[PDB]
Amino acid sequence: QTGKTALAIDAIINQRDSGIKAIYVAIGQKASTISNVVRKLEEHGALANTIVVVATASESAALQYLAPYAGAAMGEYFRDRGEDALIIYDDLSKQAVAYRQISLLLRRPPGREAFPGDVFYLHSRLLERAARVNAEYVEAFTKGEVKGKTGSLTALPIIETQAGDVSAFVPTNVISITDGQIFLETNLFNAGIRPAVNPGISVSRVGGAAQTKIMKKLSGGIRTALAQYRELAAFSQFASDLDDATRKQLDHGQKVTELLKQKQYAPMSVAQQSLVLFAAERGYLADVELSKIGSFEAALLAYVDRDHAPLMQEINQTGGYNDEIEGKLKGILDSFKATQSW
Amino acid sequence: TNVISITDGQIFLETNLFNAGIRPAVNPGISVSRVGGAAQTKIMKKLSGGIRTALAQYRELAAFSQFASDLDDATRKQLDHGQKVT
Amino acid sequence: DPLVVGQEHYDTARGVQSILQRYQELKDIIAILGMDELSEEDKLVVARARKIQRFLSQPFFVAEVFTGSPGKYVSLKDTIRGFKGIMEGEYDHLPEQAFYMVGSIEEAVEKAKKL
Amino acid sequence: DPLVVGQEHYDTARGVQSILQRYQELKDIIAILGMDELSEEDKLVVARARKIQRFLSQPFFVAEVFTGSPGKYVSLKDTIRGFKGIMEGEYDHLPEQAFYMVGSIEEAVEKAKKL
Amino acid sequence: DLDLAKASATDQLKKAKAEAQVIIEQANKRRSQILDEAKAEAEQERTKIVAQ
Amino acid sequence: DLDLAKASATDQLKKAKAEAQVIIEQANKRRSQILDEAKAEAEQERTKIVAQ
Amino acid sequence: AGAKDIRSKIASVQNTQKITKAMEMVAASKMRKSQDRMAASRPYAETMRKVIGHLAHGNLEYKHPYLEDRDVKRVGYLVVSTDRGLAGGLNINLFKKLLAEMKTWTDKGVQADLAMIGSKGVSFFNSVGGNVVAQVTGMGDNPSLSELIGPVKVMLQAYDEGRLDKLYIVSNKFINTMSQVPTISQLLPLPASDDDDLKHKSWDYLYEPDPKALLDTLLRRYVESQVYQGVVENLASEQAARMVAMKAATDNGGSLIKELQLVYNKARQASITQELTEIVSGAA
Ligand SMILES: Nc1ncnc2c1ncn2[C@@H]1O[C@H](COP(=O)(O)OP(=O)(O)OP(=O)(O)O)[C@@H](O)[C@H]1O
Ligand SMILES: [Mg+2]
Repeated sequence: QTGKTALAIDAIINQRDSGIKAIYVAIGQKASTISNVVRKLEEHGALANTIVVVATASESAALQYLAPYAGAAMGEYFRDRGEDALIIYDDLSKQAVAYRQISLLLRRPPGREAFPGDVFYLHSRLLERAARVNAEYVEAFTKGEVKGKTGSLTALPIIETQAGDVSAFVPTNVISITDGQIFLETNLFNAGIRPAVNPGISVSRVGGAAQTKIMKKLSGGIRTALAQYRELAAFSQFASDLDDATRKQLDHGQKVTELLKQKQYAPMSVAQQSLVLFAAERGYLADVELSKIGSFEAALLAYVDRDHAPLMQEINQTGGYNDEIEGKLKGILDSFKATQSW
Repeated sequence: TNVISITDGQIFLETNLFNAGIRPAVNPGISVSRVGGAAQTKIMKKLSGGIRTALAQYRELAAFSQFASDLDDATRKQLDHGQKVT
Repeated sequence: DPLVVGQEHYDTARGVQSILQRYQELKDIIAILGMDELSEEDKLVVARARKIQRFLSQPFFVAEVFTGSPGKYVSLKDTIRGFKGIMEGEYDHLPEQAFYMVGSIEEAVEKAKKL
Repeated sequence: DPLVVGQEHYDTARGVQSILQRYQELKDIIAILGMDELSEEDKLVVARARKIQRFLSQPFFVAEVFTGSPGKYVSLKDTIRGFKGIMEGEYDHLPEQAFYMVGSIEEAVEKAKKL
Repeated sequence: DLDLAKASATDQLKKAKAEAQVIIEQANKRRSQILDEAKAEAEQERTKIVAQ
Repeated sequence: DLDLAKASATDQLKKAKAEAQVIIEQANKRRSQILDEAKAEAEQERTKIVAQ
Repeated sequence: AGAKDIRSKIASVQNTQKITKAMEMVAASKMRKSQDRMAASRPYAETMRKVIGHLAHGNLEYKHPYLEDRDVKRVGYLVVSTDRGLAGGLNINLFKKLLAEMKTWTDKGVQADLAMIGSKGVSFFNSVGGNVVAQVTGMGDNPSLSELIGPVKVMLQAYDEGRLDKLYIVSNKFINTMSQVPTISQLLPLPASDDDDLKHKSWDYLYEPDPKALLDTLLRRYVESQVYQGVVENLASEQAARMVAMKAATDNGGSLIKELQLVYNKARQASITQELTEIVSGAA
């Protein structure tokens, strides 16, 4: 109950116009939850872009154990053609529990935490199928029907921890396999930081090579600054005197923390994200009082969509960044913050 | 636990001491010899009792070392002695 | 050890270890009681330790894709001179952030001027 | 969820959740140092959170054989109005005991008159 | 001074009067934007539901 | 004279800013009504078609 | 991670407890040193009070603004507070007692303002937004009268020129080691009860240059001595309140360590019991 599924179905919903095909694999969930998810995907335009693969909690352990592999085989059809697919494996840990049931019923020797020893080979052979293949591999597979196109399969597995304890056997295996993790945690979620992404223990091992240049330029500063703000906020917590570098840091970090909260089912385009991050990096938030920062962002997106939509089209299509882009964004922030009201 | 139970004594080496620079790193008060002074020459036996009690006094005073400016001089002498033996 | 590294390098490394060890104990006092409860000498060690902690950072020119910033190489000779300089007074006046992911000590002054 | 409950209920529940979370974050400070070391806003979070914890209590009709005092049925309109009023601070002049085991917020103010 | 006090009195009146009108006019631009968006998407919704 | 004029400016600006907010509230009330009525009309078409 | 970190957490609390156990003794020693300083100051002031008694209530009876009765249209306070934390609620208790009287004159429509000693009072009353006219901070231990001449002279200047009609000192009093009380007492006009004599002012003093300059300067020195003594007695009360606060912090830390240890022994035992169930189960 920290928003694990919410993040992944919003990542599906947002692909509705990106051209990336989607697969959602539901392992061991109750069937009425899969009704509700499909009903949200159909309330947006997302379901017509999506495949849904189900093994509910009633179905046999063999069906649950195979369900991730069946989903990957569907995603590989798009990957070997030169099309992009995004596959979500909801609760890989329920796949491991089904695999443990199978192994103990077959009387195979229990290893640690009673899982079989091969359980690493279960998840690692699954997840290494998600790959980007070079154009030559596509041409060979398609026998020359498709030429010059690179296909990709992107996997977003989900793991549930029992108490933040990452040391359990199934979490330690999947953390070893993947190209990064996003940690969602209960203390942030109860504090109202939603999405509850912990900036410190989350990391992407691909990093900036995945971003558009505008986001790459703005976002690189954000995550490591925000982590040190949390250390600084701990060290500061009883000291009456702050030096102004520290006092500035102890404010900027609160306003960035407030800025990254976002409502469910409300995805933002690249230009909309870039504009709001530009307001934080180039200091335009600094005087605005913190609860107004939420209204400041809403009013800024509204203002820019009526008055400056040609730039939003330029940034969304290109992802480009230049001195004239910095100049036009500066002019928009200067103009918004003078003319409008939060 | 087995070898602690079998042996006659323990020399505990500690990493904090080794980091702080007490490079022989022997931690007193947790190290022990159950043979003790029977092992030891007359001169060493006579002199070493001073070290043993000085470092005992040093450990309790080390908590006051942060604010040892406002102390009884007897204590200030003991603290400046525990440090120099250490 | 001094028989390879020589005494110059050996003394510099043992010094840095002793300061960071001391600061790890001091950091426990601060978090609950606050920093005013320290001796002014323990405050000074907390300062110069917290600088040395940042000065050990260095951007790599295999990590520019993550950082966005130019990677740095340092000679051993320049490394030793830099840590001696934080252990003594020469850089007591620079902020902590003026060390972070800098490179040589000779350019930590420049980030302080930028900071 | 705001769509099914609507916003006033959703905002009240998330406010209660945020104040009570922050009270958990302060309790480890309070446990060692005591409350006097808190900031004057942190003291106000505690002073509200403790009232909220009491107002969550309720007399049940099936529990009369244990508590003796008569059971209460509380409308959803009265519950969101009560917690929203406490978090707005309308009731920061009442003692904590006023909120314990009272059906509705009106019953708290009548209990407060007799403490 | 008997003249700078006059000049500043008209200077503030001019600036304040223009901004008060600009604020309220663009509140009407926001209102008509919100109404235009709602009035459009009501059919964008219905035309999805009958296709469903 | 100068002091009175500067205070009169700040009244006029602040009053216009507040009036803009209630202007926007009423557009949201219209928007939320128009979209809810769109959903509640559309469902009564879909159910009618599928019952047919 | 009971096998890993609960073990260290105990060590951090144990170390914190050993430190606060030491701070209780530091405070109890500074309380003794301040207590000696407190007693030395009483004889200078008590001698000066005897002199102004002799000239004020002597058979020829003089008139002076700081001494004479005046009706009230503005009321003033000066307030002492710590520059360091801990020390329990000592400051806040005094500040809310001050706000109670400051509200009482405000209900009478009587304007009030404050002079300030110590940065805690500076911060609280800026947070209230009560008018603060003068400040001094950073005395620590061994405060000096020289600092305090500033704050009194501008309050004196306010009182004599009518801008103030009453002046009070707001401070805690060191009743004994175990108990201290927040109090407010009057400085201007001179509140002290009359007294009477024969030998004094019968064997009357030769005055140089004159008895008026010697009444003016003498009153100026007396009210200065009154607020120096209040500063010292509040400082003794700070060390007493910190000594007690460190007793609670030491007992609270000692109460937590034992609960962390019962929690650890459960984890220590449970993990042994699990891993032997695994080893025996794996020997199928
Ligand atoms: N960004 C968000 N803002 C506000 N609420 C959210 C957000 N994301 C998720 N929630 C809420 O959090 C709750 C749980 O979300 P979700 O069901 O995705 O969590 P989960 O970790 O998948 O739970 P489970 O472990 O049961 O699968 C839901 O009520 C959802 O509405
Ligand atoms: Mg879920």
